[PDB]
Parts: sequence; structure tokens; C-alpha cells
Amino acid sequence: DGKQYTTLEKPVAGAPQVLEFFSFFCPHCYQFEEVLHISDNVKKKLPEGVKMTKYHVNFMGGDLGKDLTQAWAVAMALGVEDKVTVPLFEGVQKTQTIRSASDIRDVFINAGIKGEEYDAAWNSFVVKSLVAQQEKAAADVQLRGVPAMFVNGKYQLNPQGMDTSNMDVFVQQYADTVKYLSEK
Ligand SMILES: C[C@H](CCC(=O)NCCS(=O)(=O)O)[C@H]1CC[C@H]2[C@@H]3[C@H](O)C[C@@H]4C[C@H](O)CC[C@]4(C)[C@H]3C[C@H](O)[C@]12C
Repeated sequence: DGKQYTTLEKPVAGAPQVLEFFSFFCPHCYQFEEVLHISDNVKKKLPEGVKMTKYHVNFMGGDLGKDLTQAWAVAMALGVEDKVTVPLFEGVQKTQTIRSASDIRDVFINAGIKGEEYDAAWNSFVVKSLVAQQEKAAADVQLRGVPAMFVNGKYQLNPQGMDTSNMDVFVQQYADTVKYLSEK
């Protein structure tokens, strides 16, 4: 109990069944996703049909981070989030070329989203709604750190209890825990 997850006292309404919070500015999130590939390994183990979604957070990267949350909404709106995840992480943390909102847009353009399509999405209702969802879900759990993962809007993963002597075992322990939780 509490070893691999905790139960929220107030469940999150409208949350993706498997919800990962992250920041492109967060080095740990980069380790979590681009080295451990947690979400990929979780997805492989999830029951068929279960939605896993990543939500961006606003509390890193200054006001640019908030723009990135909106760009991430654009990505989800356009269905390119999986693709742009890598160049956004790399642009922020590796090449350090994401220093303004136009640099974010450039990543999308280079990923094949025309500037005009990005801008129209940026200003669209679907994007505003996705931004509202990301911000509301973070508020609903009083999120103070990333990465974090929540299942069924009810269960918060606790990686602290998990054995880290072997990264492969850690990843599968974590993925197994998510699957178990998703089936509750
Ligand atoms: C920064 C993360 C915790 C952030 C946080 O406080 N989130 C909210 C609370 S909770 O978590 O959701 O409960 C921690 C949790 C698990 C950690 C990871 C795991 O320990 C597995 C490896 C261990 C390696 O030594 C470093 C990379 C890493 C991939 C760790 C990076 C970072 O320290 C993580 C990602």
C-alpha cells in the first residue's frame, strides 16, 4: 500500500485513462520518455483500447513553457504529438534552440505542419479546450512535479517504491503497475 501508487481523494474528471504529466524543459522527463521510453512501454502493456495521453505543464520554462503547453495542445489537436515529442525535447534540451514561441512553431514546420496550419490551430477552439484540459488536470491533482502519471483519474503512480537496480526491471514494474491500475 502506497508502495507503487496512491489513491487520490478527489478523482480527476475527464482525464485520459492513463495521463502522464511532463515538461519539455524537464531533464528527468527527457530521461523518463526518451531513455526509459516509459509511455511506450506502458502502452505496450496497457489493455487494448486504453487511452494514454501526455499533458504538458506550465511550471517550467517560464512563460515559454506555457506557450509549449499550447503548442502541445496544437500537436494533440493535429495528431502529431508522437512525432513532435522528440524534436521538441531535443530543441529544448539538446540543441537549446527553443527560446521563443517562434522556435516552437519552427519545430512544427520542420515536422511538416505548415505555419498557416499551426497558427490556425493555435488560435482554434479545440486547442483552447486542450489547454484548458491540461491546466485543469494539473490543478485537480495540485501537481508540483513532473513527470507524474495518473490512472483512471484516481491513482497516482509512485515510482519511489520500485526497484531501480535494473532499469529494464524498473520500466516493467512501472508498466505492470499502470496496467494493473488501468484494469481497476
Ligand atoms: C523526477 C521524478 C519525480 C518527479 C515528481 O516529484 N513527480 C510528482 C510526484 S510523483 O512522482 O508523481 O509521485 C523522478 C521519479 C522517478 C525518477 C526516475 C527513476 O528513478 C528511474 C531513473 C533513475 C535514474 O537514476 C535517473 C533517471 C530515472 C528515469 C529517474 C529520473 C527522476 O529522478 C524520476 C523521473
